[PDB]
Amino acid sequence: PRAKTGIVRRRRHKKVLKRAKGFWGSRSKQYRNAFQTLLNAATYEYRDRRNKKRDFRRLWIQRINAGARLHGMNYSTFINGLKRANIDLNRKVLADIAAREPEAFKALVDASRNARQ
Amino acid sequence: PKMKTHKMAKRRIKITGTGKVMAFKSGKRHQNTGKSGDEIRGKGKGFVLAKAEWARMKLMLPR
Amino acid sequence: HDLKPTPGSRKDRKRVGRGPGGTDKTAGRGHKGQKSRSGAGKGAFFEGGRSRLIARLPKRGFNNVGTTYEVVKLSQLQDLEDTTFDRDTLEAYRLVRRKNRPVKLLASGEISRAVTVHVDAASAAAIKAVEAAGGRVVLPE
RNA sequence: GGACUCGGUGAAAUUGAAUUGGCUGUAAAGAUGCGGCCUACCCGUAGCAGGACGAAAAGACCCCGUGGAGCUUUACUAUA
RNA sequence: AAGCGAGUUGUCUGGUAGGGGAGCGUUCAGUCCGCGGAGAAGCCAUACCGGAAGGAGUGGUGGAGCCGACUGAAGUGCGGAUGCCGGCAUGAGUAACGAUAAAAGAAGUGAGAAUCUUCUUCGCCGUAAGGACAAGGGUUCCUGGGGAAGGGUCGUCCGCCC
RNA sequence: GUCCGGGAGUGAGGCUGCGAGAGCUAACUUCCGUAGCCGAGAGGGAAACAACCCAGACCAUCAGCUAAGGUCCCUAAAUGA
RNA sequence: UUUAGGAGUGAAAAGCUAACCGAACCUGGAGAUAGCUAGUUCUCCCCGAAAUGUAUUGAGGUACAGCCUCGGAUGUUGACC
RNA sequence: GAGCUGGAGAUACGCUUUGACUCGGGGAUGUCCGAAUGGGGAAACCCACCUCGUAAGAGGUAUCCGCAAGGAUGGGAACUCAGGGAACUGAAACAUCUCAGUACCUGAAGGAGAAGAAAGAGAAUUCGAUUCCGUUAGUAGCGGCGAGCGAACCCGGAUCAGCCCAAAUUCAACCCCUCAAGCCGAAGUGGCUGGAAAGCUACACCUCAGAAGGUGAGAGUCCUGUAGGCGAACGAGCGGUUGACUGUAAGGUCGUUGUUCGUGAAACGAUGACUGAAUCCGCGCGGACCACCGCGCAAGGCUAAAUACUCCCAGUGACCGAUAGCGCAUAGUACCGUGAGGGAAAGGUGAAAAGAACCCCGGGAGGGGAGUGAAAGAGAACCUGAAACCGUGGACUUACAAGCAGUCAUGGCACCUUAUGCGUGUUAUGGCGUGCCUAUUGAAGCAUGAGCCGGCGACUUAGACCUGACGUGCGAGCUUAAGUUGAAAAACGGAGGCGGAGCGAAAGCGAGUCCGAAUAGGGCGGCAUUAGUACGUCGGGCUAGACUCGAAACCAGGUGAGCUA
Repeated sequence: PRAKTGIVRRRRHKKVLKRAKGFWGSRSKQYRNAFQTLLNAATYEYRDRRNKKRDFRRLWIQRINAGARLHGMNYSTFINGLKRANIDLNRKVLADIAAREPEAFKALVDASRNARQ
Repeated sequence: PKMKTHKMAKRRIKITGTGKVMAFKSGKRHQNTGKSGDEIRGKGKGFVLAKAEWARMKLMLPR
Repeated sequence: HDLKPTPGSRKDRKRVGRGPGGTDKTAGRGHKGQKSRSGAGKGAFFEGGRSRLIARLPKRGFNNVGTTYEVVKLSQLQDLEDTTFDRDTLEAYRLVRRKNRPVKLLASGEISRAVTVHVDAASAAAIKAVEAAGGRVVLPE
């Protein structure tokens, strides 16, 4: 029998206090605003590295929308121009790359523009 | 410690073995009995269905 | 010695099966409403069901005193090659030697062999077997 | 004589937590952290009550409770 | 010698009362060759692994032991039960120093002195807030002595304490 | 298609569709059954908001498309015919 | 200074017995028991609901059955067309 | 044994080696109260009256039974009864009832009293002295016929032993034998990091005796135990042969309590007023009575041994840890106070204090030097020493930006325990985004619980109470009580019940079965069949408050009424 856990229940509080990041006041060694703020850091934190696509989605729909309008451009009613080449398939990330060479739509304009008839 | 309720320790209590347990059918009997003629031939361990779980605390140790 | 091991004398021999389960302590794990606090669980004492109904109604049939119910000797492997160890005294292997309350007879029929018994019985069951197997008559009480 | 300058002492009832403005709306409709909009340089102390569904005992007015106590009546009934 | 699956298809749903099922570890006990003076156990922090819980790398500090695999036992584990005590609290430095029935000062002292002391002036009670007897407290009264603390400022005054 | 058993729950719900009952066919009032839904899971649409149009997931990728919803802006998407 | 507990006191209020007497306090009888209700502790892999009916001096009480998990099973009996 | 009498261990004072210092047992000065009792009578306090006597003051005063002295009554923590007697609860409430004869009161003695050798239990035409548990029987009965209480029939041992009202005990020699003071009791050391290391290493010795422990780092050769055995003066204590003694003189009716029996279909304990019969082949009952059997005879007790108890003296256990454990690891201090009656909180410096001379601010508390200290980040209110609150600075951002909080998101200052445009300590701001517990259909709520820290944190524990997964024992299966062994045991053990053919009210029947006038039917040995069972953790349940707690109300006893009267 017996146990006396008047010391073992220390590392417990700390094993989760790992997230003693820059919160507020002194929420790094609190003992209130820790094992609660942790329950606060216990939300979509789980899905805070996937759902984020929605956030960075709010990027290429301003650039891909109509950058160099000096051509024609439309994006939306133009995506049917993308998948109008031989083997389009791929899409984004290549938008992130589109941030480099501006000649990513020189001879890649009217090479899908009127690729209908 | 088991009391075995003697009352319903009478009636049907006997055990079978590896099939079905008995019961009691019980009609109405008593007075004005001038009709009926079937259950007249059907009275003793009239099986109920399966409600013989309650009765156990009635008896279950050296009958 | 003691470089890269851990034991030094078996006892560590596990087993090849189990036996216990998970157990419970009632009111546990820091959760669960579990069962109904209203009377049940604690004390209760009277059964965990309805009450004393459908017990009543029958007119009740007395006669339950010990009197006598007997058992049996099964009758099948005794009247064949069995010779002498089944008198009403030495036969005490399946509670036979226990006197007072009779043992009647109760046997089958046909019978292709014979034996001998300190009988002390004359039931009407083993009427199809009481001589075929063999062994006097002698009524006692 | 208390509310303001200064020396010392300063507790209790209570309480998750305040980057603690509002509308109109919405919500188990009485929302300030919600919606949509407008708006303030942040802080200290004096003073005031609309404010947190103000505080205290888990309404004791009531009902539910096969709760208790208390008094009376020829209530069933014990009883000097 | 205790049973285990890639190759693959549907299920692998999320789950409140529940079913089958794995563990992290502390205390008791087995075997202790043991692990620790370069000092482990007490504790403070560093991105290896783990189904989560947790097991890991090292110093720091600390002072004498401590846990291990196969194992069973034990009051085996919520911060959270308007709980209970122990301590820190904040209301916050504000309200308040008590019946609003005046006081100034010379001077003794010394650590500085406004409330002590030697004292001229003021005023409140004086059928009183006088003195003795009644109950009570028991150490009040003194020769006086020191602030740790108390007299809800404090003080070189007590009837604190000797 | 096919029963015996160790053990549940807690009996007091809501709404849209389906029709009546008490009813100025009034009431997330009340009774009923029948699909769903929330009591046991998140979203777009819906301003955000339990049953409504689409859709219920093994953890990780700033890879693709469908339905709703939108193609002027605050935060996506042709004021194209 | 006797009266006292289920009695006395009493100007009757149903006031008091020592700051609450609708019958003192304290040690003791049992924790009044409780279907009320607060709670009932570390971390989990696959499955899953009732406020419908019958019962009740019976109702947010409780019993059981359709309703969940598991052991065994049902050699053609499934539901759709 | 020769030295010093318990904590403010008390400096000093004083005594030694034919008895100071501590003490074993038989005694003694023994203050007020306790029975104490001269009187008063509110513990620490006041009076008469006789013996004594240099004028002072010394010997003592209270009730009961053989009565004329004396002997006894005191206070008691658990053991038997007796006068003894409710009660919350349950039956889901609810007067017979369960608690039960339990709380409490009062009487007795020994640490043993209580039943215990009889007008008896059983039942085949047997057996003797009480009780306990073992098994049965958890049967018969009881019974608002309800929960429920619950013998005898067969069993173990401690024990299987005699006599009491009218024709043994007392002092002692010897003693197997206990009781404290107490007697000896074993067997080698060096070097390091360091406090001498019992850790690294080295070899012998001690052995029927090698459990706990102290001396700075766990030691058999430093030591107390353990095996070997001893001890008187005083006495008990379990005593063995014997000396002073003499070891053989009432059933019954009516009303009811109990017993298992709530009392009625039943004798049996006994009482309220009535009957004192039988009187010996007469008499007490077999559960009322008839008939026959069985056994015992008015008339009074003793019986030690075990069963059940736990104030003290050694020793012993898979417990706690000084709010843990009894409240007490030197306190139930002070006290709460109207009264019996309720009470803390709190431990710890290292082996050892060596708890410390010497110049400073200061009234001093508190702080300097420096030894002490192996080690003084032990530190003269003292181990290590985590934390809400609380103490300061710094690398960075910030008042013009708005939501308790969030996570990511480009930037933004810092760093680079691996130039490797890669990260560590972070933020203006963006999507927006409402907490947890948890009795809730139901919210994110203002629905409630929450300032924090440290712990307590509950359906389990004994019970053949039962059913069931797995592993195993067996297929003809499995054991209680303790008697012998006895730091494990254990075989020996059929008391015994459960499984077992069944059905039937049962009787009894029968491998087949209740119906009656009986091939047609439900169950069964049966059966295209397990006939099993014991141990363990375990599904639910059970006998108990036994998931805990929160209620005003019912009771026994006891305490003041100085509060209002």
